[PDB]
Amino acid sequence: ASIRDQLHTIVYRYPPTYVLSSEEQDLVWKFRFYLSSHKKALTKFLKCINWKLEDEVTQALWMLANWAPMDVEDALELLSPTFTHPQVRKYAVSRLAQAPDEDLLLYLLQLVQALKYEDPRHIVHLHGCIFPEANLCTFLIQRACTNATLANYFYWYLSIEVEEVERKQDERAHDMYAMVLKMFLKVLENGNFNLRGIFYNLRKQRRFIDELVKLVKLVAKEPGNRNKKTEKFQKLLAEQDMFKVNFTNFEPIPFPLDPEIYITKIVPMRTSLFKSALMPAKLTFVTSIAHHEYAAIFKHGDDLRQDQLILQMITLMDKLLRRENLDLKLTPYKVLATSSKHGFLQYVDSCTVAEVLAREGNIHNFFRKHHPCDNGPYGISAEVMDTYIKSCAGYCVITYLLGVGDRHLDNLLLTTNGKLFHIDFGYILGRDPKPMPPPMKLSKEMVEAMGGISSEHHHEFRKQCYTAYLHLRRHANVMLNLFSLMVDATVPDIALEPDKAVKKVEENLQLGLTDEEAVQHLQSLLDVSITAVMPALVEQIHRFTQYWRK
Amino acid sequence: ASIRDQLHTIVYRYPPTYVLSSEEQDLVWKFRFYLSSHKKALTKFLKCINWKLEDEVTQALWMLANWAPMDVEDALELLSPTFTHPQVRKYAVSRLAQAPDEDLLLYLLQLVQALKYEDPRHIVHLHGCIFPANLCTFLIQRACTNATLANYFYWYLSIEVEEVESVRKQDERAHDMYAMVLKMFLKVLENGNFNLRGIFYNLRKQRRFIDELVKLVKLVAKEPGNRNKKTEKFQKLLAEQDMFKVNFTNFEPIPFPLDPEIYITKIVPMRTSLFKSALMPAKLTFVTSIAHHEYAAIFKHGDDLRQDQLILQMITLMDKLLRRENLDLKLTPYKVLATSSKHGFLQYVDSCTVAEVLAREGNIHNFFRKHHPCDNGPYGISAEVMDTYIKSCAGYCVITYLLGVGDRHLDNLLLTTNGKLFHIDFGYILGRDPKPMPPPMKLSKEMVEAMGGISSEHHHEFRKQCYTAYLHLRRHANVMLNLFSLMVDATVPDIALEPDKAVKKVEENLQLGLTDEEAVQHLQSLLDVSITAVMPALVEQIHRFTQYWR
Ligand SMILES: Oc1cccc(-c2nc(N3CCOCC3)c3oc4ncccc4c3n2)c1
Ligand SMILES: Oc1cccc(-c2nc(N3CCOCC3)c3oc4ncccc4c3n2)c1
Repeated sequence: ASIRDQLHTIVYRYPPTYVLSSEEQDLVWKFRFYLSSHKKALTKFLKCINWKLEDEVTQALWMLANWAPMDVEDALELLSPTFTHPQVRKYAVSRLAQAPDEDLLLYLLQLVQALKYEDPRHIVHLHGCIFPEANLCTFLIQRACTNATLANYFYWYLSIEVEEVERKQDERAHDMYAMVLKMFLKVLENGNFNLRGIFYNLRKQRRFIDELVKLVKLVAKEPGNRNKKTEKFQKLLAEQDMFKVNFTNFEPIPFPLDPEIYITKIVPMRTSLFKSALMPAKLTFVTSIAHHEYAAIFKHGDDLRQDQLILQMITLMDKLLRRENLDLKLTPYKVLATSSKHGFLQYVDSCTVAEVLAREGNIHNFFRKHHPCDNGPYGISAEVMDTYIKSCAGYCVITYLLGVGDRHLDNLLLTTNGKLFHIDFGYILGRDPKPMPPPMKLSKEMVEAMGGISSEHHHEFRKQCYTAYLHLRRHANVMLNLFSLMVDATVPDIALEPDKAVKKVEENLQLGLTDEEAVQHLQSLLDVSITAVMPALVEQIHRFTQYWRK
Repeated sequence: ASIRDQLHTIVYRYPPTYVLSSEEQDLVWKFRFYLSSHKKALTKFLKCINWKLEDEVTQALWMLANWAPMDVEDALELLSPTFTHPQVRKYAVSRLAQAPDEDLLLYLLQLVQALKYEDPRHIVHLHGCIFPANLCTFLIQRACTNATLANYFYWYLSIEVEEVESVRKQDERAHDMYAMVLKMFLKVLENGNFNLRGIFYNLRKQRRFIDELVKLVKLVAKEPGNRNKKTEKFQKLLAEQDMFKVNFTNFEPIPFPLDPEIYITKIVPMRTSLFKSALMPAKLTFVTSIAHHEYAAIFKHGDDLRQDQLILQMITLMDKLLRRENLDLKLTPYKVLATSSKHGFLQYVDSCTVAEVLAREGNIHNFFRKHHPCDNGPYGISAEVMDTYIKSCAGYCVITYLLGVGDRHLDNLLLTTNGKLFHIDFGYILGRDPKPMPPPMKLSKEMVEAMGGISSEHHHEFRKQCYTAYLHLRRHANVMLNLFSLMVDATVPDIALEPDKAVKKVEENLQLGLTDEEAVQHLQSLLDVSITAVMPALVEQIHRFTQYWR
């Protein structure tokens, strides 16, 4: 009662999923009802009661109903499969309903998956309701209709989900999605003006995509030099009237990738093509207002669902940091897959580090080209350097938590500002083609760019990682919930060892460690990675190795 | 404000010897007058005042007398030469007098050192008193009070009094002073009463015995052969009665110089071995006065152990602090004394040197296993032994590290059957090394393997232990620093090269600046490079990491 209070608070604050204390769940039970007061306790409380099969349920329902209001994130656990019960899911949905729309968007990528979880009966009921002779799905529709950008992402997520059938229960989940998608569209058609308007916009978007897909297929079909493929791409765009849509100009359409931006046309002349063998295209665009141009990318080869989830994760983590009042200048570009084997990727001006290095031997020469200050730490303006150290820190930390693999100098990008970002996300959760990842992913060039291990800045960088680590850990709970829901995603790296995937993210979190311990541990990974990269730190270890041999 | 004290709590509690305090002196001044919070505060207050005014001294003196009484260790700082004042030295001695003999003997090696610093006019005056200030009178008086103290005091003086006759400048001047002190002490004992005369007779015997022992060692070295033939000769000489002014096979009992508490009779000639080391020390057994419990010691003819005794004093003290703390690592801090230089004894703790252990069983585990086997125990080894070894290991790297002992190799570490490990033979201190190199931390692959590789409850446990050990020693810094200050003119070789740097060097290794969290991080880092360079697998892992990037 007196000191055990503290053991409760540590249990409520700390774990996202627990084996422990099933007898102590009964102990939570004893002090539960009285210490109903605070929300996170509620979710843990809901966990134990259900375990005892029958009368517990009725007693817990009242308990829940009276309980201090469950936070939005805790709700993400309830849509998840682990809780089956029908009423609790309703309450979890009530909780989402309380959340504003932006939160809804990120969560939404997860909630679409989250549909896979019951009840099938609900969907069939609604289907029969649209034509004759959970609460959640209906909720998603209603709110999906309420906001147009929201409607767009919803739609696209559904179309990818339905697209193909191939191992056994994937077919049944698919069948469920198709009906939900069809309902959604039918409600738009039955709709008051704004819905009808959003719908026509979706058909507009649909049409546009397929006509561009046909164009791309035609560009791929011709054998080619790299250059002739870009030229053919360019001429094809300019040939208005050999496609149902004419690409040099058409009706203002809201961009699928970024719905709040309308586009009229592409500019053929400006379109350039990317070096990677599966060849991504950059198209310049024209927008409804002040003829602003949008640059985006269209990739025809493979599945962006992975790339996009990882960006959702980054986007989320940046938002959390800034909410913790930390901004490391991460660049989380939007990514959408239209369908498997094609999507758009927001383009942000960048030079691939390898290209920076090819173009200029040193990274600093590069920055000094764009921003010079005479007293500035190195030829550069102080702010550019500072922002570069910051970007690195966030990115190593996230890469670490995400076990992003395959990183190399073509993968890291640099801007004139100094933000550093990562580009390609084929390898996730420790997957790597190479045999042994470094724990942390660092380039000799990047480290020399911080002024080396023996540098003032380099220290600031290290400092930043640690703190980023500590903060990200605090909001462990959201990320884990999202990943729990992303088990059946169809991201390849999740698909190989799905059950295990979430544990892998949590292992990077080292949530078991107290904070001093965590920092030390991360200190370790930096040390090894950095010694590995540096030519002199290795030479030194060698001389130390020598020592004992005589 | 209220913070005034907070800036002050940091000044009184944190630095052991500061150049730093400059302006601070005046603010301390304003506040000391109403409150003398602590014993520790007095050392701090004292630093600023004495030279500057003849009058200042009078105001400070009344402050000091009514001031809360200083802790003994802090007094050592006072005797250190910097404070010139006749009145403060008297104060320091008054504090020492209150301190119990055992603490007093521990420190004494330094006090013998302190004499040079205390003003000579006082010593000549005391001399005048006998044949035809306070500290010297105090050492002689207390020395007479306790026999062991007398014995240690005598030996320390003899070594310093015994001349090189290759004296330059003030060393020429100091010898006469030490010689005078010894002469005075010897005259007080002869003159003194029943008990003092008793001490004098015992010392006469100790002196007579050594010279006779030494004649024998010189005869043995002169004789030609490999180690075994020389040992055979040594054995014969002991047993030859009355070839010497003493009969080694039996004698009148003499208080052992290494432990005054136990007399010996006879050596046992056959029970004597010789060591692998360069100027092979004998071991002897002895008999002793009771139930013939043997004792053994070493006797080393080759070099001056003044330095070895200082290092062991350090370890003896540190162990004491930790046991005080209730952190007990199974440290072995064997008694050395020097004799008058180029002889000494060392207490013998029965141990096998690691190199020996590696040759006799394949590796350390095999060896503990042979002496202490428990099927269920960690490595089939009784739990206790592993634990004593983890701890012995931690205690030693940390202590070795603070003291910058160098030139460690397999001949240099040893084990016990209980598990403990220790070091030995420290010719190199404060980072003198024959090799151009660190490791910053001295570990052997063999020992890491002994802990069952990098991940083990045990290795991790070893690491855990080092940090706790590091923090406690950090806490008790002042005492160590004060003893080194007193050893500036020590005539210990490692100290000599730059006498001033020596105090700075331990202070620096000590790492006092950093917050504990940073101190632990700092220590963790050193262990990590030391361990990677010592494990072959770790180096391969780093190569894989360097190659990731190419
Ligand atoms: O195959 C893929 C999958 C995912 C991303 C890309 C991609 N994105 C890029 N972005 C450019 C800068 O703005 C943000 C996005 C990108 O820039 C490049 N520059 C050179 C080579 C390849 C790429 C490249 N590949 C390529
Ligand atoms: O040059 C020095 C200085 C100080 C100590 C030694 C030394 N001590 C030793 N002790 C034996 C075990 O109990 C503790 C004492 C010692 O044992 C050895 N066994 C083999 C070679 C050298 C030594 C060796 N050297 C050698």
